[PDB]
Amino acid sequence: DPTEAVKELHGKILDSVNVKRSMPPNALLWSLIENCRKEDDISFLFDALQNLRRFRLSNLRIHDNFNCNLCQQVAKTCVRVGAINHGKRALWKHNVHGLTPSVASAHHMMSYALEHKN
RNA sequence: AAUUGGUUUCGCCCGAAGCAUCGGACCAAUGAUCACCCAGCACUUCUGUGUAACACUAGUCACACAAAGACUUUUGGUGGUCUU
Ligand SMILES: [Mg+2]
Repeated sequence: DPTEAVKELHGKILDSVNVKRSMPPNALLWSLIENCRKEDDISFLFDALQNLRRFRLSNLRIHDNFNCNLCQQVAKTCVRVGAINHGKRALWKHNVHGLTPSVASAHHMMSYALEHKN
């Protein structure tokens, strides 16, 4: 059901976060979010988004969340894919993925809703 | 005449488990010291993407860009050495 480009990225940084015990460089996380097409990869992106939040504090002792521009780009990834239920989770104040709510995410949701006419 | 069993002690042969002492051996971990790889805090962008004025639709600032950069410094890994 998912795509191979996001699957082979996903298992790669899961192998890095669980076996090598070093955090993966953010370039491949970004190339994971740039390659999402169908409905059935954003849950694997959420699994990665959860594992990285775990590892950043667990090993590297990093307390803050993912940053605001990353919130906008994961919002635009999910809303261009079309999963509205997964996209609206990006504005949640209490989430396991560390997605700080912002305004640009709601702007992207309202832009898609403008195009979709709901 | 011959004959059967003990019990104690001493000299030789072999050496179960064990404690002791050496020896290679970086065996398996731990500590130290080198390097190498990500990432973070400071930063600079002619880089893309959003907020807010204005200007008629372009500019100007605020941001995070991780998108790079290059000295530092830290967290975690990796690979060598300690008269091991
Ligand atoms: Mg013996």
